[PDB]
Amino acid sequence: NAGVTQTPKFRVLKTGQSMTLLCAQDMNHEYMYWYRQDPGMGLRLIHYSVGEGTTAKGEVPDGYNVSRLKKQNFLLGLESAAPSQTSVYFCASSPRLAGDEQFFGPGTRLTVLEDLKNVFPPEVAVFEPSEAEISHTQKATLVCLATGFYPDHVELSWWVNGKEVHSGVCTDPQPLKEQPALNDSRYALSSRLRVSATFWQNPRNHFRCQVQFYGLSENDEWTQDRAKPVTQIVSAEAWGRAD
Amino acid sequence: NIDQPTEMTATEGAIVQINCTYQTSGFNGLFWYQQHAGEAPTFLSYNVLDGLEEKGRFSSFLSRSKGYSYLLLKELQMKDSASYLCAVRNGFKTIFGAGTRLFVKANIQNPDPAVYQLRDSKSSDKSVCLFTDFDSQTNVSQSKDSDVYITDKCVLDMRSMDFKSNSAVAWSNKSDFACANAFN
Repeated sequence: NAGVTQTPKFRVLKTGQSMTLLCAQDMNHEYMYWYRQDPGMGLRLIHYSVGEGTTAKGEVPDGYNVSRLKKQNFLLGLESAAPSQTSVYFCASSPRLAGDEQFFGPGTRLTVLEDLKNVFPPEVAVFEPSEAEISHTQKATLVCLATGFYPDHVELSWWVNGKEVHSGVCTDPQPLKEQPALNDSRYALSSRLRVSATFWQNPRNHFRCQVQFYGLSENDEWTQDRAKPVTQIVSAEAWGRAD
Repeated sequence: NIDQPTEMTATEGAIVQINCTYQTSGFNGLFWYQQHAGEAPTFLSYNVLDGLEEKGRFSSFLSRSKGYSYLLLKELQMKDSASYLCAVRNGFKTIFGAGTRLFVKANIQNPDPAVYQLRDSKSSDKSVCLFTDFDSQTNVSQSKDSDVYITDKCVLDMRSMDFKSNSAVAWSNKSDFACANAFN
């Protein structure tokens, strides 16, 4: 029908702050679960619930609160957020009868930092296809570079002539650390868009690389001399060219 | 305790077997889940009895006495690149293994490796180096230099041309940066 839903998708928290993670299921499932999972790194049970009124501890319960007010909802609570709680939180649903598999939600990526001052939006740059590649292969590769972002809360997409494209795209599965020897290193992410040389050679064609950055909210306090790194889209574009 | 390899790699069109060992105690079934990055895990199989069960291109094996299970993937496709989670139940709590990230290598029909320099669309004389069209057995040399960034290999599919290509991107915040070096 729809499955397990989760809210929010991303969140940046300052240490000490409170937050609630919301989970819903329209499958009339008796069992509900809350897992955390670091980068990669596996699924770890925080708390679970067998039905409405009840709640029960998993493998890693400290210190998360939990409530199953209604059968359809499962809530996870962070009283005083700690940087050790930076993770991806997965919710799950399972029926009691007769079994069996668990149905999972899309996940909530949370980053807890001591200071919001490390929060930076990405800079986005589009690199035009090499004329050597074009004459050699009759193909044209565009490269997009998302640089200097923190935390790793981004979604990169390619838009051709106002339409999102998936064919001919390859985005790095994970970003590089611009300064590896630093625990709060800013990130870099690349993506390639490859078309035919004739498609790129058409000046009517518009190529746009889009990076949605999930950052700060209005509620968050900003005390720095620089634009507040709020949730935003940063884009770079290129137009097709005969030569 | 569930033990699975961290990483595995196979080439498209081949057969892969992902092994998992688990410690008996209360055994009420073994699950296999597929988890694409960074998506929701999805059910693949459930095994309570011995031995081998087919479910399309995927087969699940269970040996209760050895505490051993394997997920067998035949006719390997690019879309199979994901983490595969081995999980053990005892019928309301499922404990998951750390997962095995499988990288599926593309079968490059006509390789012509080359390094190309791409120029910034805006200005500042900023640029990237693109190593592309190399076959999948080729290893991308990671940078030992502090100023140069080199990404991991990436499989691109045009599909309309039924063409697949591997690439790696490199750039440096310093000029003049050499294109012909880094990847070699």
